[PDB]
Amino acid sequence: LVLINENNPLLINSIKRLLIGSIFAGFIISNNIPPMTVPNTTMPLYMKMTALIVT
Amino acid sequence: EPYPDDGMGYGDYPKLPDRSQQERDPWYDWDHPDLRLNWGEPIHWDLDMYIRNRVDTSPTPVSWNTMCKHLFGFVAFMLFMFWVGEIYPSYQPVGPKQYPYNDLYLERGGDPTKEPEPVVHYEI
Amino acid sequence: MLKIIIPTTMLLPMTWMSKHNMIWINATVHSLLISLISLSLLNQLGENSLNFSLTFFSDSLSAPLLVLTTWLLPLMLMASQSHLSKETTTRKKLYITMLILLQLFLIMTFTATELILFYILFEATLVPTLIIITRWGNQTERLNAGLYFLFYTLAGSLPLLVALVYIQNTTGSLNFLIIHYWSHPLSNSWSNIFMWLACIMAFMVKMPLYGLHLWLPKAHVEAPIAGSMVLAAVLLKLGGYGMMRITTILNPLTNYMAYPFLMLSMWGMIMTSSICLRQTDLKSLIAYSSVSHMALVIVAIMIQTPWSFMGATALMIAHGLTSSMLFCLANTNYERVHSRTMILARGLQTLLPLMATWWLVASLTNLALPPSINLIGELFIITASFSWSNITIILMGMNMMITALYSLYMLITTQRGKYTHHINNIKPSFTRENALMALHILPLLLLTLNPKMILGPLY
Amino acid sequence: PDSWDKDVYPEPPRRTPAPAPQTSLPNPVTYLTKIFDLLVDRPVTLAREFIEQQHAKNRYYYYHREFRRVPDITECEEKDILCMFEAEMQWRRDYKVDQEIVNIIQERLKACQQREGESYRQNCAKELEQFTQVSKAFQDRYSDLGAHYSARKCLAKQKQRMLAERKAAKEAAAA
Amino acid sequence: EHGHSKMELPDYKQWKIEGTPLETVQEKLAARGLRDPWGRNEAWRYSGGFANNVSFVGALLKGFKWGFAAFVVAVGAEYYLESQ
Amino acid sequence: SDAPPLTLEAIKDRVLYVLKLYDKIDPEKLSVNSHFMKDLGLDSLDQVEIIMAMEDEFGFEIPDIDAEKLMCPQEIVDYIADKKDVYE
Amino acid sequence: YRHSIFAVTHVLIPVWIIHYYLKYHVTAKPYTVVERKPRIFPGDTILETGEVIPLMKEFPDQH
Amino acid sequence: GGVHIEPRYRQFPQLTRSQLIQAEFFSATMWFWILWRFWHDSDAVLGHFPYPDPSQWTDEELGILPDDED
Amino acid sequence: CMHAFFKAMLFMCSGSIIHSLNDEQDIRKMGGLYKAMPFTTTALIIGSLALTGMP
Amino acid sequence: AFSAPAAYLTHQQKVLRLYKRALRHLESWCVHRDKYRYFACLMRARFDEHKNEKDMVKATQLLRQAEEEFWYGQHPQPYIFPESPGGTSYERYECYKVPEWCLDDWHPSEKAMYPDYFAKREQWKRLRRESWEREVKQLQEETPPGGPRTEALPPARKEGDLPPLWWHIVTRPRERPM
Amino acid sequence: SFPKYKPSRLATLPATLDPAEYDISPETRKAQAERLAIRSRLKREYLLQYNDPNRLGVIEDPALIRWTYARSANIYPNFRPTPKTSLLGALFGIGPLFFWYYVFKTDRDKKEKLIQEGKLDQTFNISY
Amino acid sequence: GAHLARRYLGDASKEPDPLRMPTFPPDYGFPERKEREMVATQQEMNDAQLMLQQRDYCAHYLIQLLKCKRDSFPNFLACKHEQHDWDYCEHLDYVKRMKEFERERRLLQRKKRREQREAEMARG
Ligand SMILES: CCCCCCCCCCCCCCCCC[C@@H](O)O[C@H](CO[C@H](O)CCCCCCCCCCCCCCC)COP(=O)(O)OCC[N+](C)(C)C
Ligand SMILES: CCCCCCCCCCCCCCCCC[C@@H](O)O[C@H](CO[C@H](O)CCCCCCCCCCCCCCC)COP(=O)(O)OCC[N+](C)(C)C
Ligand SMILES: CCCCCCCC/C=C\CCCCCCCC(=O)O[C@H](COC(=O)CCCCCCC/C=C/CCCCCCCC)COP(=O)(O)OCCN
Ligand SMILES: CCCCCCCCCCCC(=O)SCCNC(=O)CCNC(=O)[C@H](O)C(C)(C)COP(=O)(O)O
Repeated sequence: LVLINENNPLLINSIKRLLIGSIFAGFIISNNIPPMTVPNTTMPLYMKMTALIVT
Repeated sequence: EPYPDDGMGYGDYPKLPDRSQQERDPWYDWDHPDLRLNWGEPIHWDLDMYIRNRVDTSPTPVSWNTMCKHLFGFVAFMLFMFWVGEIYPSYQPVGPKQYPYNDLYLERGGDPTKEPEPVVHYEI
Repeated sequence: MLKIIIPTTMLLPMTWMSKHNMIWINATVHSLLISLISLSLLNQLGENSLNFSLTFFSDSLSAPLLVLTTWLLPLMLMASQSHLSKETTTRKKLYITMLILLQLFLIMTFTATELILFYILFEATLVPTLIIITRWGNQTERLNAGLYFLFYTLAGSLPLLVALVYIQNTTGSLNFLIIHYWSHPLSNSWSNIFMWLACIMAFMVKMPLYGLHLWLPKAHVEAPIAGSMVLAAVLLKLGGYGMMRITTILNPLTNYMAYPFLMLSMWGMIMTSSICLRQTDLKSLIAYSSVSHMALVIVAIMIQTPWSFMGATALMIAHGLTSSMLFCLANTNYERVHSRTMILARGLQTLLPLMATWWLVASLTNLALPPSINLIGELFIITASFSWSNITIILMGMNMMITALYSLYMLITTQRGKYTHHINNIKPSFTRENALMALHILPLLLLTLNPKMILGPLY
Repeated sequence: PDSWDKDVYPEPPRRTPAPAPQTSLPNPVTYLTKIFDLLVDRPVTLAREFIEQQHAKNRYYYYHREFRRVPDITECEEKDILCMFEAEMQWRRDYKVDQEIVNIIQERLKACQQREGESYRQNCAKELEQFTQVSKAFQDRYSDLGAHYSARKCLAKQKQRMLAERKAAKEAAAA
Repeated sequence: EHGHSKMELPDYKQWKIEGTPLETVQEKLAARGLRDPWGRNEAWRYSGGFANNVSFVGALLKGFKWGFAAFVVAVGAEYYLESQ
Repeated sequence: SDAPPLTLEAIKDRVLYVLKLYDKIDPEKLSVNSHFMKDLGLDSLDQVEIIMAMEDEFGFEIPDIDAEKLMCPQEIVDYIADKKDVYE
Repeated sequence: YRHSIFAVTHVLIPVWIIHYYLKYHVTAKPYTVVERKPRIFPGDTILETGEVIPLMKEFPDQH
Repeated sequence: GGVHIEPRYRQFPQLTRSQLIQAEFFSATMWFWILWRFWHDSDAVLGHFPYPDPSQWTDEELGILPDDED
Repeated sequence: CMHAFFKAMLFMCSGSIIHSLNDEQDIRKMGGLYKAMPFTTTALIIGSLALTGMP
Repeated sequence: AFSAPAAYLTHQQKVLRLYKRALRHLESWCVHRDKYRYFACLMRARFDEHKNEKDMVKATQLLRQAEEEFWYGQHPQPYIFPESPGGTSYERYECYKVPEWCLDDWHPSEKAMYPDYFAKREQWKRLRRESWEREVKQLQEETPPGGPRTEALPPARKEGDLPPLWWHIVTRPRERPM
Repeated sequence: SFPKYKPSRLATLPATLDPAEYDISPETRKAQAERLAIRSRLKREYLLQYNDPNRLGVIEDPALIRWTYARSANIYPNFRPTPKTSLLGALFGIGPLFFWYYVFKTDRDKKEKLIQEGKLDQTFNISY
Repeated sequence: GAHLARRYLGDASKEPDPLRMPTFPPDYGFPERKEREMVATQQEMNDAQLMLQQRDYCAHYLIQLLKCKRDSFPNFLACKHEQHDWDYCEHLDYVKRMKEFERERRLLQRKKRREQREAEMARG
C-alpha cells in the first residue's frame, strides 16, 4: 500500500529554507567575520588534500 | 524452595528464579501488561529490581564473558595507544614561533619596572 | 511578640464555641489571618535582633521558621478535612486543639531568649505530636511508632537538661544574648568533651543523624497526614535551630569533635539516598529523603562557616515546604487507592493530569533544580564543604545523582506507564487538593525571587 | 549621569573612531539605527519626559543616616556589657562597610576587564593590583573568624598576628 | 477532506516474473531442483516505475547538466562583460 | 498519517490478492471459505509461509499461538479486522 | 492586518518597555552596561577629541 | 495545505510536476554554486603558496661553514 | 554553526521518510525513493555531501 | 494474545516456530527480495529433508543443533515490526487509552454534550447488568469440580445468553484512540 | 560445530538452548499440567472478581500484600546473628565510616601543616 | 612527515626536537646577524587589540585587513589584496621557521661530523 506523499507546503518550505542555508551560509559566515586564527597559508600538497583523499 | 536459613531475614518466602521481568512472554494476556504480571501469582523478592525500567537479564547474541573481554580489550588498547602516541608526538618541520617585543613581555603579565632580559630574533 | 501568641491562644476558645458544621471554616480563616500578622517579623536588621522583651526575641534565623510554622496550620487543616468527615464533633475539635497547641508551642520555642525555656517548650512540642500519632492513626503500628518517637527523643534530650543547669551554675546566666557576649573557649578535657556530647546529642537525635533515624520512618508512615507534614516541615528543624543556637559555646572543641558526626552524616546521606531507590512504599521513601536532606544540613551546621549557615537555613525552609507537598500528594493518592503502595496504582497521569503536573513540580523542586531555594541551599553547603576539604565533592555529587534518580523514579512509577486495570474509583481531583498543592508550591517559587529573606543572620 | 560619583567609579575617555565609508553601497546598520531611533527612542523619551515632569510637581527628600563613633572593644572593660554591646554593633557596621568596599573594587576590576577587550591582561594591571591589596587586607582582617564571629575574636586574631610579627622582627633585628 | 475514493486493486494476472531478476533465482533453484512459490508476489517491485534504478554516482550528480549549462553561460557573460 | 480507514471488503480483497499469487494453489478453486490442510492440500510449513506473507503485506505481525490456528481466508480476515478495529 | 497588529503587540511594545528600562533604570547605576571599547586603527579620527592617529611607517610593499 | 493524492497499491505513486521541477532546480543550483566557486576560488583547495624544498637550500644562507672554520 | 544547519536538514529528511512510509524506521524496508520522493532525496543528497565535506 | 495457551508445546509447534524465526532472521540478513527468496527456498529445502523421520529420539536430537545454529547466526539486530513488542512504536499510544468507566465521572455539563452516546451507554450498561447475572451461573454450572484446568472460556449456549466475561474484552478502548 | 553460548547471571540461558524441556518424561508433563491448572484457577478468580458490575473498588491482591509484608515488616523476626551476618554488618556499617574519616583526617592534616608553613598561596580566598 | 619517521626510527640525537630548539648561538652561522624589523609599535597594536597570538611580525597587514573590512562593511568581499598580502607574509614567516629548522639540522650534522673526526684523530 504505497502512501508516498510530500506535497505539503509546510514540509517543502521548511526543507528548502535549510537547503538555502546549508548551501550558502558557510560561505557567508566565513567571509563576513573578522579573522581570529592564524591562517595555515603554506602546506604540503599531499597533506593539503588529505581530507578529500580520505573522504 | 525457600531462601537458605541464614541470618538474613528472608524466612519463608519462595526463591523464584533470578530470571528478569522484561523477557516474560510479551504476547500472553497478562493482568498487568506493563509489568508482565498475573494476579495472585507469587512475586519475586526483587521485582522492583526487574520492572523493564531497570536491569534485565535478557539473553544476548554474544556471550557475556566474550563481551566483557572484547570491551575491556578495546578500551585498554585505546588507552595504551594514546599513551604511546603521547610518547611519540607528531609535528611539522618548523622552528618555534617568534614574537617581536621581548616575546611580548609587556602584553603577557606586564611588570614593566623589571626590565627583563631582552631576547632578539635571528633573521634567516 | 504577644501580638502573635495571643491570637493563637484565642484560636482555642474560637474553635470550641463554633458551630458543629463551621469549625473548619473559622479555623482556616483565622489561621491564615494569623500568618499575615507573622509576616511583619521578616523585616530583620543587620544589627543584633528584634529584642521584644525579657522573654521573647526574634532574629533573622527565627523569622523564616516562624513564618513557615504559622503558614503550615491552614494547610494542615485542609489536609485533615478529608479523613475526618465521619468523626464526631468533639473529636474533631480535639484534633484542631492539638494542632493549635502544637503551633503555639513551636511559636514560643523559636524565640525563647532563655535556653531553659527553649528546652521546656522544645520537649512540650512532644505531647500533642504523640497524641496525634497514636490516636488518629490508621495502621496498628502507630503505637510502636509513638513509643519510638517519644523515647528516641527523650533519651537524647534528658542529658541536655543536666548540661543546661550545669552551664547556668558555672556561667551564671542562660540568656542567649549574655551567652553569646560572654562566651569563653572550652578547654580540651574529658568533662568538656562530655558537656559537648550532652549539648549536641539532644539536637542530633531529632534532626535526625544517621544511625539514630530509626524513629523517623515509623513516625512518618504511621502518622496521619497532618502529623506527617508537621513532622517533616517544622519538627525536624527544631534540632538544627537548637544546634545553630548552641554551637556558640562549644568552640574550639567542635573543631575536632565534629569528625564522627561529619563522617556519619556524609555517609548516611549516600546510604539513605540509595535506600530510597529500593522502596515499596511512598511515605517511607519521602521520609528517607527527608533524612538525607537533614544529614546534609547537619554537615553544613558542623562545618561552621557563614556560607554553611546560610545554606543550612535555606535548605531548612526549602525542604520543609517540599516534604510537606510530597506528603500531601501521597495522601491524596492513598485516599483514593486505600493501599499505600507505589506500584499498585500506575499511570495516574492519564486519569489526573493536573495532579501529574503537581507531582512533576514537586519532584523537580525536590531534585534541587535551579534557581529554586533548594539548590541555593544545596550549592552553598557544597561550596562550604569544598572549602572544608576538596574530597567532599565526591560524596556530595554522588548524593545529587542518587537524589535525581529516586525523585524521577518516584515520578515515573506513579505517573507514567499504563494504568492499572482493576481500579475504577479514581474520581477526579477535588478543588481542595489542587488548592492545597498550589498553596504549597507558590511560596517556594516566590521565595526564589527574594532569597535574602531565608538566608539567616549571616547574610 | 550624575547619579553616581565619577571618581569612585572611574571611566576612561572612551574615544571612538569616525565613519569612513570606502564604498557607495549603503550600509543597513545606519538605516536600521535611524528607523529604530525614529520609532523607539522618540516615544520612550516623550514618556520619560512626561513621567519626570509629573515627578517634579511633587518633590521630597530622604537623608543618609550618620552614625557617631563609640569606644572600641579595645577600651572596653572585662564585663561591662553595655560598652561591649556598643563596640560590637560598631564592629559589625565596620564589617559591612568593608564588605561593600571590596564589592566596589571588584566591580571596578570586572568593568575594566570587560572594557579593555583582548588587551585586558595589560591594560588593567592597576585594577588587579588594587584588588590584590584590598583582598589581602580583608583576608588579614576578617577571614577565619568563624560563623560565630565577634569583635573579641577579631581582636584576638589581631593580637596573635602582632605577636607573631613582633617576634619575627625581634629575631631579624637580633640576628 | 480525507482519502475516500474507493480505490480498486489491479488484476492479479498482470504480475509476471518476466523482465525481472527473479529469473536468475528461479533458474538457480531449478538447477538444484526446486521452485519459489512466492516469485510472482513481489514482481510488482520490479514492474512499474520502479523498474529503472540509478547508480550511486549518477544519483550524486542529480542536476549536473543544468548546473553546468548555467555555469558556462555565467562564465561567458562575465568574460564578455568584464572585457570592457 | 493520512491512512485510509481500511474496511472488511478491502481486507478480503487484499487477502485473496495475496493468496492468488501463491502458485501452489490455483486461483479458480480457492474461495473465501476454503480450507488449507484439506480443501487445498497445503503443508503446515506452507501455511506458515502464507501467514508470514500476510504479515509482510499488512505491516503487522501475528503471534505464533494465534497464527498456527488460522486455516481459512475468512477467519484470517476476521482476525485482521479484530486486530485493527474495523466497523464494516 | 494580522501581521500588522502582531508586530505591534508582540515586538514594538517589548522594545519600548525594555528600552525604557535599560535607558533610565539600568544605566542609572554605574557599570551595569559596559561596552567593549571600539578598535582604533592608524588613520581614524576620534569624535570626542578630533585628533588623527598617525599612520604606519611605510613598510616595504612588494607583492 | 496540499493536493489530494490517493494510494496506489503496487504502482508508482503520483508525482506532481511542482516537486520534480523544484528538486531539479535546487540540485542544479547546488552544482552551479560549486562550479562557480571552484572557478573563482581555486586556491582554497589546491593551495596558493608553494611548499619550499629544504634540501635545495644552499648552505650559504643557512650559516654552515665547511667543517673547518669552527 | 555549520553542523546545526546540515544535521537539522538530515533529521528533517529522515522524519519525512518515516512519516511517508507509515512510521517505518528500519532502512531494510526503504527501497526506491530516488524517484518516488524527488525533493526529499535531493535534500538528503545535498545534506550528506555537505556533511562529508564537499568543497 | 487472544487464544489461551496450552500446558506445553508439541514438537510440531517447536518446529514451526523455529522455521518462522529462521525465515525472519534470514530475511533480515538478506536485505533484498530476490536474495531472500533464493535463500528462503534453500532453507525450506534443508528444512524438509528430515520431514519424514519416524523415531522421536532422533527428531529431538535434531532441532537442538538447529537451535544452536540459529543462535550462532541470529543477526543480533533483527527486523522488528513497529507495533511488535520490540518495535519502535510498541506502546506509543498506550498513554491515550482512557478506560470506559471514566465516563461515569463526567460532570453533567459535560454529559449535556453527546446525549445520544450516553443513552446508548446506559443501554449497554443495562445489557451488561443482566448478562453478568446469567454468566456467573452458567460458568458455575459449566466448570468441572476442583477448578478449571485451562483458561479457555465457553461460548454462549442459550438464545438470550452472552459469552461469560465479555465486558472488558468487548469494551477495549481502541487500537489508536487518539 | 559452533561456539557455545555460556550463560551468566546477567545473561541467562535461552529457553531454546535449555535442555530441560528436551528430556521429557510423563512426570514433567504432569507438573506442567498442575502449573497451568493453578494459574488458570487464579486467572478465573481474578476475572470473576474483575467483570463484576457491582464492584466499585480495588481488587485486593494477596500476593502484593504478602510481598510488601515480607520485604518490610518480616525482616527482623526472622533475623539471627550468625558469623556471616555479623561480619557483613560490621564491614558494611563500620568500614566506610573509618575509611572516610581517615581520608578526610589525612587531607585536613596536610592542609593545616601547609598553612602553618605558610606555603599555600591562599590569595583571594575571601569567602569561606 | 618523513622527519618524524626518521627521528622515531633512526637516531634521536641525529636531528633536533621542536621543544629545545635552537641549540646553537645565532652568531654561529654568519657574523653580520641582521635583525628582524617590526613596523607596528606597541601602542597602535594595543589599540587595534588584535589577539595575543596574532601580535606577530605580520601584524601590520592584519591591521590593514581589519581596517579594510571595517571601512567597506556591506560588500563583505570588497578587499582581498590586503588579505592576500597578509597570507603572503604569514607564508614567508613559515618559510623562515622552516629555514631555522633546517639550519639547526645541518648545524647539528656538522657538529656530529666534527666530533666524530676529532674522536677518530685522537684514536688514530
Ligand atoms: C498600593 C499599595 C501596595 C502595597 C500594599 C501593602 C499592604 C500590606 C497589608 C498587609 C500587612 C501585613 C500585616 C502587618 C502586621 C505587622 C505590623 C503590625 O503588627 O502593626 C500593628 C498595626 O497594625 C495595623 O494597625 C492593622 C493592620 C492589619 C490589617 C492589614 C491590612 C490588611 C488586613 C486584611 C484583613 C481582612 C480584610 C477584610 C476581609 C473580608 C501594631 O503596630 P504598633 O506596634 O502599634 O506600631 C508602633 C509604631 N507606630 C507607633 C509608629 C505605629
Ligand atoms: C551509633 C549511632 C551514632 C551515635 C553517636 C556517635 C558519636 C559518639 C562518638 C564519641 C565522639 C568521640 C569520643 C572521644 C573523642 C576524644 C578523642 C579520643 O577518642 O582519642 C584518643 C583518646 O584515647 C582513647 O580514645 C581513650 C578513650 C577510649 C574509651 C572510649 C570508648 C571507645 C570505643 C567505644 C565506642 C562506643 C560508642 C557508642 C556508645 C553507645 C586521643 O588520646 P589523648 O590525646 O591522650 O586524649 C585526648 C583527650 N584529652 C586531650 C582531653 C586528654
Ligand atoms: C538516641 C540515644 C542517644 C543517647 C545519648 C546519651 C549520651 C549523651 C552524652 C553523655 C550524657 C551525660 C553527660 C553528662 C551531662 C554533662 C554535664 C557536664 O558536663 O559536667 C561534667 C561531668 O561529666 C560527667 O559527669 C560525665 C559522666 C557520664 C556518665 C553517664 C555516661 C552515659 C554514657 C556515656 C557514653 C555515651 C557517649 C556516646 C553516646 C552516643 C549515643 C548512643 C563536668 O564534671 P565536673 O564535676 O564539673 O568536674 C569539674 C572538676 N574537674
Ligand atoms: C540465519 C539463521 C539460520 C538458522 C538455521 C536453522 C537450522 C536449519 C535446519 C533445521 C533442521 C531441521 O529441519 S530439524 C527436523 C526436526 N524434526 C522433524 O521435522 C521430524 C518430523 N517433522 C514434523 O513433523 C513437522 O511437523 C513438519 C513435517 C516439518 C511440518 O509438519 P506440518 O505438516 O504440520 O507442517
